[PDB]
Amino acid sequence: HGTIDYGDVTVTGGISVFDAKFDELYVYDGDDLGAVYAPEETRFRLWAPTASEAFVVLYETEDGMPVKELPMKRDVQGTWTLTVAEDCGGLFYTYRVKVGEQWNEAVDPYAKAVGVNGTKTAILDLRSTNPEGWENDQKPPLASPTDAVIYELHVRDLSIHPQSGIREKGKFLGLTEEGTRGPNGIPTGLDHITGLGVTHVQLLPIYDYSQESVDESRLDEPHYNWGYDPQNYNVPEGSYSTDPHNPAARILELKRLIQKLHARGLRVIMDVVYNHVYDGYLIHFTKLVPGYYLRYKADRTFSDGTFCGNECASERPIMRKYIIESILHWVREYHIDGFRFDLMGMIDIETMNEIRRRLDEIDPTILTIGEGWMMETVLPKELRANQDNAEKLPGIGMFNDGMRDAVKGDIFIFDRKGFISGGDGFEDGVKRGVAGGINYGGQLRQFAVEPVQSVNYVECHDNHTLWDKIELSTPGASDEERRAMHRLASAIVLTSQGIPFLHAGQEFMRTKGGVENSYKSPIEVNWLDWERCAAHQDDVSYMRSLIALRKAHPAFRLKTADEIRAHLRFEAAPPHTVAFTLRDHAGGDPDRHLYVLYNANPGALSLELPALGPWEVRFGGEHVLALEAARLEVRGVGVVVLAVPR
Ligand SMILES: OC[C@H]1O[C@H](O[C@H]2[C@H](O)[C@@H](O)[C@@H](O[C@H]3[C@H](O)[C@@H](O)[C@@H](O[C@H]4[C@H](O)[C@@H](O)[C@@H](O[C@H]5[C@H](O)[C@@H](O)[C@@H](O)O[C@@H]5CO)O[C@@H]4CO)O[C@@H]3CO)O[C@@H]2CO)[C@H](O)[C@@H](O)[C@@H]1O
Ligand SMILES: OC[C@H]1O[C@H](O[C@H]2[C@H](O)[C@@H](O)[C@@H](O[C@H]3[C@H](O)[C@@H](O)[C@@H](O)O[C@@H]3CO)O[C@@H]2CO)[C@H](O)[C@@H](O)[C@@H]1O
Ligand SMILES: OC[C@H]1O[C@H](O[C@H]2[C@H](O)[C@@H](O)[C@@H](O[C@H]3[C@H](O)[C@@H](O)[C@@H](O)O[C@@H]3CO)O[C@@H]2CO)[C@H](O)[C@@H](O)[C@@H]1O
Ligand SMILES: [Ca+2]
Ligand SMILES: [Ca+2]
Ligand SMILES: [Cl-]
Ligand SMILES: [Cl-]
Ligand SMILES: [Cl-]
Ligand SMILES: [Cl-]
Ligand SMILES: [Cl-]
Ligand SMILES: [Cl-]
Ligand SMILES: [Cl-]
Ligand SMILES: [Cl-]
Repeated sequence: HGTIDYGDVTVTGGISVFDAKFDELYVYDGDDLGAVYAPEETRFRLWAPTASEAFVVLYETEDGMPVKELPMKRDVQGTWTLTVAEDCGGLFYTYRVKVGEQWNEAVDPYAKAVGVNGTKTAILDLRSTNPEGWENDQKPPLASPTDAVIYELHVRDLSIHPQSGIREKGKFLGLTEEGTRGPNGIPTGLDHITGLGVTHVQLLPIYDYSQESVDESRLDEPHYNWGYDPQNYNVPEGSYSTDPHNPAARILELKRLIQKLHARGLRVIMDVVYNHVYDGYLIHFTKLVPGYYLRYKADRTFSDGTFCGNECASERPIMRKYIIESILHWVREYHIDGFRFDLMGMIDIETMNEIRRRLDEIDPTILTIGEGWMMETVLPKELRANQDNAEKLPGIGMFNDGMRDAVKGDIFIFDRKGFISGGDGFEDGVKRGVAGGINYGGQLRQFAVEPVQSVNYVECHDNHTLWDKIELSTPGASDEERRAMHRLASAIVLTSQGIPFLHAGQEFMRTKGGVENSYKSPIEVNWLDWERCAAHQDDVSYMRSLIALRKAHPAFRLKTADEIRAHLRFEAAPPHTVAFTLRDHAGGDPDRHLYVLYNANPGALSLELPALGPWEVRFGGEHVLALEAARLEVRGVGVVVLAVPR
């Protein structure tokens, strides 16, 4: 790691990078940070207020020697500028700065293209990376965040299994391949995903993550990482391209993926990690403006509330500007439809609200959700964009961990049961999630003001899969009993108010063999196992039918808390069950009333129904012995949905 020199403070009039006054002096507001390319000329602008000198170093190859070093001119508000009056396309560059007594060299933080492993900025005309027809790219319609069904997927997981039937395994283009087949001829890849009826694919880190995680020059050797180690925020990851050495390839191929998903009726959500960088000492931010872009404690050490070594200082204006302009780059250049903010509680509220505001000016249907966990940091508590402050973050969804733990049990105490597995006293936790996490009434309240702020899930890339958690918490159960519990958990997600979220492979009871944190586990742990999918085609169809049920019934997708409080009623139900009605054509539902039973009791039950008319079975008939319209006879763990028709 070596030495960080925070600068000769005579350069900044005696004002240290750590002084609050620093943020009055050097707040550059221009829209031209980075390289602005033209065949006529390329203009460079670097923000580096503490540097006493700045150079652009030009390279001809991603690994070669400098062919030219050009001094930059000190400009306004801590920036440096340089105009090169030639066609610079095909060249590579870095910045070299003198900060204090030492010289540092770094990629452009505003890099839009890079060489292999992201060690040099690539000069490229981005118009030459657009797919044929990109100008006519249109998004599938979306009337409400509550109409989304999110499918969380890793680009490598999707296709790397040897029987995936996909040619470009591990690559962006692997998800553009249509008509791919797996074991016994089952659909795989894109056709499998569109066939489920999900609406959004949420992609694990597709920005450029560090060479320490996946070495893009050694892709012929085994490799795997989720990618939560950011290196270049504004350029795609090289290992998901067919040629990481061609700066244009990863850009064109990601746009091809997005174009194809849109044409097949899918939207794309990008997992973004603005809360930390791969290495606080080696990142370009620290080489160019040490002390500014990352958060420091009072003793001038890194704040490490991410447990990754560092936090980004989103609350400082130039970093706030950086994050916002990065998001807008992904929206405008790549047509991205949403963002999932990793450790959103490490980002400040003003930054999150300005992001939401800027996106609403472009397209309010663009999704913003995040991990709103309550986590310590030097960022003051009232500024953290987390669940405790959700009242201050309108329109931003947060993962509902209360609902998650109530349904499947404590994710950190592996053997602890929850609602689905026969634990005691989880019914109110499930009810709170059914109501969308809102202040429904009495003890049924969580953090959400509106149901658009609550993302419901029982599986994601983190922690055990739902199947693996059920296994660890039900040692006395058979796999057939656990499969019923698994199906019930998925049903709860898809019939609760709010935004439903599925982990890729949940539809076929994805297992990681009990691995809790698979971020760098081999592909054998992390792949979408298309053999298991072929053995679980009935479970896949069950998930497809659940998703179809939610789409057929807008009563499950109410947009406002007032509607939920006026139409959702919890009914009398015994322990280890939850029952509710959605009354009076809620949300424009075609049926007059719905009744939903979550039955975690494996035995036989006779239940009293509210006398609202001639109930009929709509879902889960396999659990129903009799319906008297009022009394319901059920047996076995699972969901039952009844309706009173119009
Ligand atoms: O269409 C009217 C239908 O609507 C509702 O059914 C829903 C189910 O309650 C729900 O479970 C889901 O059904 C899935 C099923 O869970 C999944 O396993 C798979 O089903 C397989 C069966 O495993 C298999 O035994 C066989 O099913 C037979 C069934 O035994 C027989 O009684 C009769 O109904 O014919 C069926 C086949 O046509 O094959 C199926 C298909 O592989 O896939 C199912 C569909 O995704 O979703 C249903 C709605 O789609 C009502 O609850 C039910 O009463 C009504 O009959
Ligand atoms: O690289 C240093 C860092 O690596 C490891 O941290 C990884 C976590 O173990 C891994 O689970 C993942 O954590 C992220 C979650 O997946 C994400 O959804 C959210 O909760 O934020 C987490 C951080 O962004 O990725 C990280 C980073 O690769 C290792 O465990 C750390 O101790 C180590 O400092
Ligand atoms: O040391 C880094 C850490 O990274 C990962 O931990 C993540 C959890 O796996 C993930 O569930 C989430 O934890 C939050 C809970 O879900 C929530 O209910 C509440 O308890 O807040 C938690 C965060 O404080 O996020 C963490 C942190 O990224 C990885 O899985 C760990 O193994 C690893 O230790
Ligand atoms: Ca990379
Ligand atoms: Ca909104
Ligand atoms: Cl759908
Ligand atoms: Cl690869
Ligand atoms: Cl907090
Ligand atoms: Cl328990
Ligand atoms: Cl809560
Ligand atoms: Cl058990
Ligand atoms: Cl019976
Ligand atoms: Cl009616």
